[PDB]
Amino acid sequence: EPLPQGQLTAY
Amino acid sequence: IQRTPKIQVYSRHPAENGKSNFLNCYVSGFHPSDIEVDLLKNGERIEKVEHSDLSFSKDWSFYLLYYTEFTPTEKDEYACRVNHVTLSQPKIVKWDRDM
Amino acid sequence: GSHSMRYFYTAMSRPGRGEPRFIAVGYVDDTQFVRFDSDAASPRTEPRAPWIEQEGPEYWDRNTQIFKTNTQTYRESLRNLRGYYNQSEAGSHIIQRMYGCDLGPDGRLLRGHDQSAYDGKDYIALNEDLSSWTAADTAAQITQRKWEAARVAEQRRAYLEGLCVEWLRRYLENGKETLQRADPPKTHVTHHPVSDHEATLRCWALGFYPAEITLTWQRDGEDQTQDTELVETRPAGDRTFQKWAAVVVPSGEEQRYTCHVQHEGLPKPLTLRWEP
Repeated sequence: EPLPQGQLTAY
Repeated sequence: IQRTPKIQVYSRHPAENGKSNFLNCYVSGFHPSDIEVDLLKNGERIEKVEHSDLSFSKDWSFYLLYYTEFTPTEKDEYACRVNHVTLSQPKIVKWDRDM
Repeated sequence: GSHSMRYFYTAMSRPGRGEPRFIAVGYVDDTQFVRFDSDAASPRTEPRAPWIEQEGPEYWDRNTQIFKTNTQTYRESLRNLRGYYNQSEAGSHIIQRMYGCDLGPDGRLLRGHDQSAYDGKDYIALNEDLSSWTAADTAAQITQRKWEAARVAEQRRAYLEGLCVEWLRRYLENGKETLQRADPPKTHVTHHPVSDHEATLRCWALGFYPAEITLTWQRDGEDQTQDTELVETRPAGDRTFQKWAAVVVPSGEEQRYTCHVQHEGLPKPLTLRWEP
């Protein structure tokens, strides 16, 4: 199972 | 900035003439990821060759396995033809059943 | 024994040929189990190992949402990195990211990983403490500052110590007949005269899983590291791997050479010689 979207922090 | 592919051409199972098998061309250690890979039978491009999903090694270089069903024989010649941005011209590597 | 889960993301820009492609693949050890490709006719998370198929529609929908969101975020990230390096909008560039968790033979978390590269060069990595970053350069320092401001390390740590290990342990149980089965190499030595006074001895290891293996030649019990041609371990296409090690020897001296094989599937380490 992958890492949750969360807050999506762009680089 | 760029890394040239390593290329291995080989069979899934020990080659036995007249016995169906799989012909593999494994390309690895390359960067960037765009790459052209054909499997040849007697110099002619084999149609319908499949390949693995793009992944990469710990050093960030990419690898892919191209494969197709084949029945090796005494006379038939098999090869893998590879082009990449790092190559002036496509690189042909012949199948050698001892490699 | 020991086990790991890894996801590998590759985001590739291609100016003039549409928006950047995003591909994600997931592995347990040397076994791929999922893929996602933004270029697919209908992009969705797809199974790539039989033991994952039993996961329900919620699993597939959730994963697909995550990867679709990542597609967009990685496109932003590529724009951002292009700027950090003052690069032209004309060239193609690639961000790669690998992350996941390692378990020891007891199933305990050994360590977590979260590493990124830009155009195949290390960019930023989560340190082993799962709390601080190593940035490769002043561009990556911008990402570091951004991620430090947004508490990214804390989120990655929670996943790596939690969901990562929990799902890895689930997969290992669900796929135990393959994932927790080590297939030993089938091994043999071939002989190929090169000339009147030299021959190649090639030590073969076939049909093994996982990929980790040691193949060496010794001459009189001394390692022949410099004189051994050792090809990269290669997939057979049936989950197993293949490798060989070759040494060129003086004709008549073949019995002074021993091929040594270590692999998890073997009851005991192997010593082989050419058997005429």
